[PDB]
Amino acid sequence: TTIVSVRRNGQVVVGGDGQVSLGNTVMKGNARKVRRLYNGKVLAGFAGGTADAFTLFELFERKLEMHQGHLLKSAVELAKDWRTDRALRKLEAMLIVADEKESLIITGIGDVVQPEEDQILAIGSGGNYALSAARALVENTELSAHEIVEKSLRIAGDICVFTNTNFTIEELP
Amino acid sequence: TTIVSVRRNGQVVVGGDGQVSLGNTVMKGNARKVRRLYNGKVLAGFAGGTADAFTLFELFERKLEMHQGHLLKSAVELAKDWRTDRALRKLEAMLIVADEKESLIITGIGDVVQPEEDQILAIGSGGNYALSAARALVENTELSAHEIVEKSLRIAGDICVFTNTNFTIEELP
Amino acid sequence: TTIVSVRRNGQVVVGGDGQVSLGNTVMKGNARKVRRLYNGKVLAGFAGGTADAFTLFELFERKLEMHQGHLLKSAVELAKDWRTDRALRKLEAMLIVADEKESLIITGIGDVVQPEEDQILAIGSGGNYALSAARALVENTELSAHEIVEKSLRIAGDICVFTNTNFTIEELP
Amino acid sequence: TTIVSVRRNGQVVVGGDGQVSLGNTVMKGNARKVRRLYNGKVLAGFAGGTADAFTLFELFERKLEMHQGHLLKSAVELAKDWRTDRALRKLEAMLIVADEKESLIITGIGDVVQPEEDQILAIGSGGNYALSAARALVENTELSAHEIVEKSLRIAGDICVFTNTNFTIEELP
Amino acid sequence: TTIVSVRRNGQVVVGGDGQVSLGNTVMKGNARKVRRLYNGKVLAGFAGGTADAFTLFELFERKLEMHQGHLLKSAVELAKDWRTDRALRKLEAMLIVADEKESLIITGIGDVVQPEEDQILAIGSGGNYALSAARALVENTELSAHEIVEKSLRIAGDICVFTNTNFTIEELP
Amino acid sequence: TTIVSVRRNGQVVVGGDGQVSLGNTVMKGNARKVRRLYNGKVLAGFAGGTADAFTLFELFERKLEMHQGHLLKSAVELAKDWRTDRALRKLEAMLIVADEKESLIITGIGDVVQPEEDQILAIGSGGNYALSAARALVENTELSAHEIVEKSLRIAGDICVFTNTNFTIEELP
Amino acid sequence: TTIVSVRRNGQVVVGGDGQVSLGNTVMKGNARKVRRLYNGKVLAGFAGGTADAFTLFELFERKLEMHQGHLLKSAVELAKDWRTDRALRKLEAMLIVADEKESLIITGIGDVVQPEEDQILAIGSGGNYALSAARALVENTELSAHEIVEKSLRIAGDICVFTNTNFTIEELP
Amino acid sequence: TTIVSVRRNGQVVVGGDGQVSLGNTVMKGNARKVRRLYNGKVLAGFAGGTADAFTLFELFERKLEMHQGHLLKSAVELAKDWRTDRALRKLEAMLIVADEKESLIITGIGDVVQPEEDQILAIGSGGNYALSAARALVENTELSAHEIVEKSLRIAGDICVFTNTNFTIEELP
Amino acid sequence: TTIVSVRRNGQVVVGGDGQVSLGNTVMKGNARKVRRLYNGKVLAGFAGGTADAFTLFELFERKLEMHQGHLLKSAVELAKDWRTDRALRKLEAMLIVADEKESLIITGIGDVVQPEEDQILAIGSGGNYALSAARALVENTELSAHEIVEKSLRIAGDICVFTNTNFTIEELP
Amino acid sequence: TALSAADFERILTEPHASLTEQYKALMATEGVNIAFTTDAVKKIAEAAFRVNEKTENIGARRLHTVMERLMDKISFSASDMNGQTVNIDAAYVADALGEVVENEDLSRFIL
Repeated sequence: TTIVSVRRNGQVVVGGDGQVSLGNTVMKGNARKVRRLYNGKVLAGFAGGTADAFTLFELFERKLEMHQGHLLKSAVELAKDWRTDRALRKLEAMLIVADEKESLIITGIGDVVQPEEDQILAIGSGGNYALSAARALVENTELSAHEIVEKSLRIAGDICVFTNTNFTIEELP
Repeated sequence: TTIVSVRRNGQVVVGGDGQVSLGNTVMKGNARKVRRLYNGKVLAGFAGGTADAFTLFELFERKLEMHQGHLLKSAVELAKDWRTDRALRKLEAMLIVADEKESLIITGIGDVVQPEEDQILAIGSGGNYALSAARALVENTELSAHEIVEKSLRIAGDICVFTNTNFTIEELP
Repeated sequence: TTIVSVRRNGQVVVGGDGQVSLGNTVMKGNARKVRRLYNGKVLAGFAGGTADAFTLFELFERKLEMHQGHLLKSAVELAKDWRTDRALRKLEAMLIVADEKESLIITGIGDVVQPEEDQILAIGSGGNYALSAARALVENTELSAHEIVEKSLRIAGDICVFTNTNFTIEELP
Repeated sequence: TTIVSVRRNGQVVVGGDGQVSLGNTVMKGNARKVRRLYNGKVLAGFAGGTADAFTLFELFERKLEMHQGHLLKSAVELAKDWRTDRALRKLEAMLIVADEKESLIITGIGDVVQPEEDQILAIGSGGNYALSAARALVENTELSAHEIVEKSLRIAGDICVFTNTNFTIEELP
Repeated sequence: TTIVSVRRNGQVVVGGDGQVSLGNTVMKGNARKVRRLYNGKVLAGFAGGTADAFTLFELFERKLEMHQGHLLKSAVELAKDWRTDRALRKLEAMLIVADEKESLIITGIGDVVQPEEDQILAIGSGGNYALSAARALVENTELSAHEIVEKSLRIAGDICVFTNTNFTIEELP
Repeated sequence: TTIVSVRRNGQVVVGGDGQVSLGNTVMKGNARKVRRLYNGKVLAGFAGGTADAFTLFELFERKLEMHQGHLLKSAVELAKDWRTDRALRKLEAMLIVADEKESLIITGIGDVVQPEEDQILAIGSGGNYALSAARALVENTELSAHEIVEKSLRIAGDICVFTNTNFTIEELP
Repeated sequence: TTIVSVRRNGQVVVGGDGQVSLGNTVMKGNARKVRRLYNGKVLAGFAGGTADAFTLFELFERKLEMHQGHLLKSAVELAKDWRTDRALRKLEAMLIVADEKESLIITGIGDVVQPEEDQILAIGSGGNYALSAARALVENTELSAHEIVEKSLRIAGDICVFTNTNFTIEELP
Repeated sequence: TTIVSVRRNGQVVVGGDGQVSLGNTVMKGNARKVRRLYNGKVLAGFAGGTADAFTLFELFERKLEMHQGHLLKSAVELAKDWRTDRALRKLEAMLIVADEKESLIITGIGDVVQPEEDQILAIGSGGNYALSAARALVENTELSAHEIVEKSLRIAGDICVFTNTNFTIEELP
Repeated sequence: TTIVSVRRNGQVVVGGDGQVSLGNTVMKGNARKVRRLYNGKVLAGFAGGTADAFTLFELFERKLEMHQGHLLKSAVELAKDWRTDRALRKLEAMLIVADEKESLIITGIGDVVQPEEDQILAIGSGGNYALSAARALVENTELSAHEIVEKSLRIAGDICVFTNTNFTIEELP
Repeated sequence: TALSAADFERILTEPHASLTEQYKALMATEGVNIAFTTDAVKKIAEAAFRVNEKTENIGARRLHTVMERLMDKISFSASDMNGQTVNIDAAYVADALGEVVENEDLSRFIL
């Protein structure tokens, strides 16, 4: 997939295309890759092959609706469930989560990562392509975080063969 | 195998050939790949090597005859049995299930996928060949969902070396 | 790529997408994979690796030039420069060539192949997809050659992650 | 492919299917894998890769031309162009050749092989299948050469995923 | 190995050679591969490397002498012991079982397969060779199911390098 | 490496980093991967293995010398020395060449490629990063060619572990 | 990463760069690789891919705030948790820990290593490069342990492609 | 190793060399490979790399001194401990056991094999060499089972590079 | 490592170098590879990668300080902890243990080996080199077991790239 | 057998101490009379059935949870409305509970 998240002017956007790839064929091309969590309080975009990509999503929910939607705490509470003696399996996927306050990237291996100063996050095969266009724009244009996510996603769909121009974008507030 | 499902005019058809392949040899060529579930309320076609292909079938039954035949719910209840802490093994197979209401594709890895706007589903080695002929027909002909499944299956038996022209088709109502 | 050719009603059409893909990224999207040879009286579409595809094409051209454009003889003459003692050099590329009278598929290890009765030919990773879609339309509609080509090409670009939708179609009055 | 030959009652028959398979897909189904050489006085059936199969055949022909069509001598002469200092180039293809007097099986690395007592020869992925079925019929019925060929071929097309049922049989008065 | 079973005229025969292979060497060449079960009510032939091949045999016995020798039910009761949540290991072997009523083939992976219309079953490396000679005979001769198994086994020992002409045949009634 | 080229406002710029990396270590950081050819009227930047990159470059130069510096003809002439009977020898390197009139990308197996409409070209491990960044800037700002090159180069040196930030940029008045 | 620790004149310094690498791309470049433990009593630098690298860090903390910050004892208490009958998983990472008293290197495989006479420690891909510059300096200059760690880290960022010049250094007291 | 056992004239001998091989080096060359069991009632020779080779030995003892030294029963009781639901690990080794009554070969995979009519058994890399000389002798000489084992072992030490002429032989009564 | 042990004139020496190798680099070069056990009653030298090498050491201690320092019994009590139903993991290492009475070599796979007549033991990559020099000396010189171990260790440090001339030797009494 | 729409209509009155009677009496003690018209019994049986075929089929016990939502408005302020005959008909039952469509299953965990 390509999942990217930009944050500019009290705006937090999170977009992603909609191509479910199986081998080098395309099985579904509309798929919603960015979903809403905690009654609409947090944004989550996933990447990494359905199954794991999903069970990682669920596990972060059972942690938000058990910590009052405190993103950062929910994140770490989840991460710690991997860094123990008795591991929590291992997930072939990663998430980009963000609410009005913070934005993160959580891997099903048990680690939480905070963005770099510019506050831009991308994941998936088309990842860095979007992240390159994003930084390009954020640092040289006035465009809103939505316009940028929109623009960056397309740039990435035209280079990644596992990313299409059929995307779903969500923003906060 | 080649398993395809078309839905046109309150019609839901699900077909599949009948070739059990072992290596590059053919062991059985009549095999019924599309079976009926819940007293004839739902259609299920499988693909993915006997054993797992079957145990996936059974597991979806024990979920239907425990949820009043609610396809979607039965599907998700089954998927969730993989997305937990203690996994449910992992099956090398997938199913195409459909009743009068909805139609789905469930993988033994723990994911449920809904068709794309045209409501066409195919799985197995000969999968995309049938899906290509199906979309071709649905979008350019008046043929019934049965005629199409019938036609699409043959087109795929003549291209896939693991699919024959000996198929079994089931429809609802 | 995906190159397909349908011949119906004294019409011969050869169409193909335009996606040059390096690895899993996309370098060019407007590539012309179908071109006219011997004073526009013969069509050629090529799949396989770029360079070889080209040399394989440039080779058939020189042959065409030396034989008054006899498609069939030129094909054989060229095949015969591989089927001998002193090899020519295996080329990883196939061509689909056609003129008013014949449709042929030539490969880079020398061997010319004629279509089956239906007179439909397709090559490339997304070949069989176009081939399936094409056989379906030719057998169940009165659509012109051109339309069937155009239609199948898309049906395939939608399944192959290496085939896009920017087509280049050529027909032979 | 599957190519088999039975010789019984002053009759020599060589038959084979017509499935050209590229990978696990099927490109052509009406292929003629058995042809007549030297003024129709000798039968040739070929298995292996297409191109090589053809060059190995075209080579045996030139030999037959230079040796008044002596099947046995031509085979040896040809084999001797591999069994020397200056290699000819290993071909991945075998031929089953036969004329009024002899039945032989020639390979692409040069080595002629004679049948065992029963005078039955078979080559191709579905070779042994045809071979088994043929040995059974020759040893337990009065069926003509032609019938046994026809029968075995099918028994084999039914087991080999690379052999179809479209046969091309040639007998020698 | 080569294990074959023919059924003609209320006759159920089950033969198999006696070569225990280790690497490309022969360790024992008399081995009984077809045994009797349930006081002589059912025939069982195995293939697949001693150990597993045996524990599969035993597991089908503990199921017969616990279901009144009901072949089909015993089979499925056994198969279901693999298709559950908690698997039953996995066996590298398969069995051909048959009584006066039915005949089957059970794999230690958890699947039961019924013959095709002709009622002929073969397993093991020499499998298809026997199956080819069997079908050849059954469909073209009057020979008894015993004579056929006998004949088919030899045809297969002369082609498979892991099969000898030292076999043990059992029949019912 | 990362080599990118933007053409905008009668200006053509070719720029690239300077990191020669041997394995996962770094040998030189101030390498000049872009140089001037044919009396400084044409720019050339090269990615791929060092030596090959150089021979590929020195080759195009000889060609440029023999054809009055016609960028387009020289490229083709050079390509044609691979696209023939007597191979030239596959070179693991690509060049981006540009003069007042054209921008082109030439590879070591012979094949000249033109840019897409936007007139942007990039090669090297860090290619697509520069490419994404560049497309973004060209489509959303009035930045000069030079600036966009400089800008994208960095955005890519920041993502690619093989591209550093020591640039060498050349523009064509 | 590149993590190095020098000890000179009652000084204990521990530096490390800040590059989180994913494949051959750079995901985060500011990351703090050297953290403080036990209220600021001990220094810890890690290397070995986030997850494990972290859980190794935590496990050494739960052992310090359970042994009064006795480095050596905490170390061994941790190591012994791997050298038992029931292992403690296995971590793909290693730590350099040091307080006013001692300095160590603990691997998530269960072993503790003491420096060599010069009291210099380095770990990570950029390891030996820093360790080489460090020894070079310590043995031939008067520079403070901080200046040395600072200087040695840069030398290693300019050779390792997985190490940058963006580091974080901590010292005691 | 090379372990061979011959039985002639109420005599049961069991020999084996004494070379413990590690890689392609020899670690110990006197090792006793044939031991005595049940107060001297049964002979046991092992092969298959120390550890497993040994634990297989002990397990057959705890079964003899729990079944009154009934070889055959002790064998099967042991074999059955592998053919159950809950396996008994898996041993990389095999034993040749023999008392005045019977002689066997038991593998740590769970199978028991009886000799062929001549009553000769061999195991280990040098296995078949000894078995070849043994059969040679038994069938063409009058030599005692001891003389033969002795002679056969040497023939095998001179061909196997993992077998020496330093052997230990045991016989019954 | 290179660990060697010679025994001459009521003398038991056990030497080993001190090079801890990581990949093809040297991490620590003073390491004590020969340690003392049971208040100084037994000598132990290990080889096989820290971790396992160590836990194998500890497990032999918990067995000596539980059997009154009876080397041979402690050895076998430890070996038997691997040869059971429920294994004791598996260690990638081996030990050379010796007291005034006996000397042994214990592997973490579960086996105990006694020296050959000359009473010389060596283990590790540099093993056989020392063992070669040792036997050379013992059999042709009067040198003490200490002088020999000393000499043999150096001979092996100059041939093994994982062995140095920085060793630690221990002797009894 | 399972209980249909019609079967839920009868179980609501015919049985001794049926829910129609139990509430007629438990609300008569408050001094209030209540009429359960027939066109309103259908909309309670074929409204408790609609819920058993879109959730767990708890059976007849579904009627109790439905009634308790219907006799929710009355049960509270029944004392403060002494001596009144309230007509519970199709119009009342309809706008007494509301509507009950399936959860959200899909859009939540399915791609």
